[PDB]
Amino acid sequence: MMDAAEVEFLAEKELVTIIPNFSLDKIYLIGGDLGPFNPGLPVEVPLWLAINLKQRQKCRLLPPEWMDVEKLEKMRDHERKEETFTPMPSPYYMELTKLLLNHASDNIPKADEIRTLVKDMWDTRIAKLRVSADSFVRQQDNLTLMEINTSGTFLTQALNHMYKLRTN
Amino acid sequence: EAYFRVESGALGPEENFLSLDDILMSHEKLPVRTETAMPRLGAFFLENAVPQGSKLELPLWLAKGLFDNKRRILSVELPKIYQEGWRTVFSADPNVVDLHKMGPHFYGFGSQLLHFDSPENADISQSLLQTFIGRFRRIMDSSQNAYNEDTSALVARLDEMERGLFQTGQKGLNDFQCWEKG
Amino acid sequence: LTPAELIERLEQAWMNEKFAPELLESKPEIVECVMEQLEHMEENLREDLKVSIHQMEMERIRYVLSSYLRCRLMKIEKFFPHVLEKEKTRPEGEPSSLSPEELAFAREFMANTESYLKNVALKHMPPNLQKVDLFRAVPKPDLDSYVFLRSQHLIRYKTIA
Amino acid sequence: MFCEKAMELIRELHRAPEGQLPAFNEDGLRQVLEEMKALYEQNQSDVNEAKSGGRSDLIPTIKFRHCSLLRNRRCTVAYLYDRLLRIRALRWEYGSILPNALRFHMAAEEMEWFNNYKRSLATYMRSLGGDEGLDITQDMKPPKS
Repeated sequence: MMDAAEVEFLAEKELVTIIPNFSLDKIYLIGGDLGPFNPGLPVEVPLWLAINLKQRQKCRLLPPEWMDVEKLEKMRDHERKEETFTPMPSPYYMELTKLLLNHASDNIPKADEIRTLVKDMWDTRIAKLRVSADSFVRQQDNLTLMEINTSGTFLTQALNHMYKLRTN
Repeated sequence: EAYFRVESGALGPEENFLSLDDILMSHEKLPVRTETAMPRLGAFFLENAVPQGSKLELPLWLAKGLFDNKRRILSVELPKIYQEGWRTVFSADPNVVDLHKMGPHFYGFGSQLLHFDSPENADISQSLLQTFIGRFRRIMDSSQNAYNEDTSALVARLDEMERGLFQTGQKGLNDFQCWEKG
Repeated sequence: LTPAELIERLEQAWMNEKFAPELLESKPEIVECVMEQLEHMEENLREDLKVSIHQMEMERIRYVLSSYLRCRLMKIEKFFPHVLEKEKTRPEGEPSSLSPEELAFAREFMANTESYLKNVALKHMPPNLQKVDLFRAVPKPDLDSYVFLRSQHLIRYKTIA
Repeated sequence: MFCEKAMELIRELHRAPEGQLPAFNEDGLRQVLEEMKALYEQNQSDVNEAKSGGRSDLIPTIKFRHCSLLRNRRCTVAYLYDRLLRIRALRWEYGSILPNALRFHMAAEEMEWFNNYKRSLATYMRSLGGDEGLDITQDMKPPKS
C-alpha cells in the first residue's frame, strides 16, 4: 500500500501554472521539458518545482481553474447530491489543496474559506466510503489514491478475514 | 516500519508456526475428558498417573496434539460460548457481546476449534461470520475517528483480532492526520 | 527507450511491486537504465538555478528507484526460503523474479539466519529434533489476499494474479 | 511440562510496544532447553521400557510428552526469530553503527547475525552501479524540498 507521503509524491507530478520573476532557458529534464522562463509570463511546471520556486521566493503560483470558492462550493453539493461517489476535479484534489494552501495561500483567493470547503468534501466522501464498506463486507472506483489508502489497509484486512472465516 | 512480524493464520486452516499471536492463542485451556489412563502424569495435575474419564483443562495445542479420529486418548466438548446456546444470542445482537471477557481470541480459537471434527462445525462457522460481519461497523467507525471514552469502552469488548483491526484503522487515521498537519 | 518513458515505467514497476503481496518479476532493465541515466546527469551537473532544478528531479528519480528495491528486499527477507528456491524451481523459460545481486543476498540471508538458529539454541536441543525446515517455518506470500488494482477497484489478488 | 516457561519468553516480546527489543533472555532460554532434555530422557526411557518392558499402557504418556517437546520448540524458535525481525529493522533505523543501547540487549550471537547481515546488504547495494552502486538506505521518505 501507499502512505500519504508516497501518494503526495504523485500529486507533485501534477502540472500547475506559475508566473516567474526570472528568465531561464529551457531546461531539458529527464521526465520532459520545462518551457523557457520569462518574468511576468505564465509557464506550466510540476507542482514540486512550483512549490520550490514559490518558497525560493522567485515566482507566483496560479490557483487551478477549479480551486474557485463558489466553484467547489457547487461541487460539494453535487457530491452530497448523487448517492454515489462524485468524480473529482484533480485526481489529487486533496494534496494540491494541502500543498497550495500551506505554501502559497498568498496566491489563493481567500484561503481560510476554500480550505474548509475542500475537506467538507473529503469528509462526506469518506463517510460515504464507510457506509459503502459495511455493505461489500456484509453482502460479501472514482476515488483518489489518497482516499483508498488512508482507509485501504483497514478494509484490506477486514476482507482478508472474510474470505478466511467465510471458509475457515 | 522495517520490523515486519509474522502475521496470524489461526483463522485460515492451520496456525503459523512462527506467529507469536498464534502460539499465544493456542495456549488457552480447553474442556477435555480422558479415555485411556496416563501413567507418570499425576504430579502436574495435582488431584503417579491419571484415571480414565478425568475432566481436564488443556491448552488447545496439547488437546489438539493428543486428539484423533478415534478419541482413543481424548474427549473434547465445545466451550460454552461456541455452543448453540450463545450462538443464538449473538444472532440477536453481536455488537453488545463482550468478546474479550469471553475467549479473548474469540475468532482464532473458534476456527482452530474446528479440527476436533465436531459435528456442529458448520453452525459454528456460520456464526463466526454472522458475529464479525455483524460487528464490522462499530469497529471501523471507532477506528476511523478520534479517541473518546466511547472507544475506550468499546475497545474493552473487542477480541484480539478486532483490537487488531482497531489499531490498523487507528493507524491510517493517524497517518493522514500526521499529514494534514504541517 | 526515452528518459521520459523509462522513468514512467519505473513508477510502474515501483508501484506494482508495492501492491503485489509477492516478489514480482525482476525488471533488471528499468533498474540498470535509470541507474545509468542518473549517473549521466550527476556528470553533466558537476548554471546555479538550472543545476539545482536537475538535482531536485534526481532526488525523486532516486527516491523511487530506492523505495522500489527497498520494497523488494523487504519481500525477499520476509520470504527468503520460498524465493532462494522458488527460482531454482522456476521453469527456465520464465522471468527470474530475483536478480543475481538479490540472489547472492537472499542466499547470504539464510546462511546467516540458519547458522544463528543452530549455534544459539537449535543445536542444544534433544537429538532428532535439532533441525528446523525453514521451508515450512516461514510463511509464504498469501496470494489470496485482497488488494487494489487500477477503472480502478479492489479484489483478491490470486484471481487477478 | 506445560511449556509454561517458554511462554513467558514469547510474552517478554508481546509486551514490547512497537517492536522494541527487550534484553535477550539467556536464562529463560536455558531453562527452556534443559526442560526439553528432561522431557526427552524421561520419554525415551518410557519408550525403551515399552519396547522391552512390555508395559504398553504408556503410549498416551509418551505422545503427551512429545507435544511438549514440539511446543517448547515452536516457541523457542518463534522467539529467536521475532528478535531477528526486530534486530533487522534496527539497520534501517539507526544506520550502520548500533546504538550501544541495543548491543546491550542482544546476545553475542545476535550482534554476530547483524554484522553479517549488514556486511551483505552492504555488498548488495554496492553492486547496483559503478563506483559503489546505490545506497537504498537513504532517501527513506519522499523529498519535501
